[PDB]
Amino acid sequence: KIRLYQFLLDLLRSGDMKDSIWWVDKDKGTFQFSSKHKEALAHRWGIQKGNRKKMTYEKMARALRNYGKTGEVKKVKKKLTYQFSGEVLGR
DNA sequence: AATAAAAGGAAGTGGG
DNA sequence: TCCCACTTCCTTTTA
Repeated sequence: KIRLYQFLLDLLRSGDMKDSIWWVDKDKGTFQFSSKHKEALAHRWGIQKGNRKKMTYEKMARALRNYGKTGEVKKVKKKLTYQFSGEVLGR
């Protein structure tokens, strides 16, 4: 199945959930979730994965934090903002 | 208090 | 066996 970072990058490219997620500086790979509309995006991630429970933004971001050590996605010190690595953006 | 973002340890599930 | 790539649950901290 698709990886979470790929699911998010694909959404940013397609623009299908523009009210839930957007680029801040696409050249840097920084992106931000909507405070009010992020749960709809989390729900879609869980359904795409076929998970047993409803996905929440909280559980999705728990998974996002695990990328910090390996580098695919890092938290930025701005509200609801993260950053893809150069490798993820190229690949 | 009410709300919310950010955090991570620990254990469970998937598909190798 | 035992890691992958999360998922789920619970509790804490800060604003």
